[PDB]
Amino acid sequence: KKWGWLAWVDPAYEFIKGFGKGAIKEGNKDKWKNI
Repeated sequence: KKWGWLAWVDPAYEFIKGFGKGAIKEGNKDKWKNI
């Protein structure tokens, strides 16, 4: 179950989904409303 090899499969892909569409958007803006 070597993960080190899996990360070398496509880190950019997951990196793109990690934020920059709604994840981080709804995270940083979530404070702007404070509600």
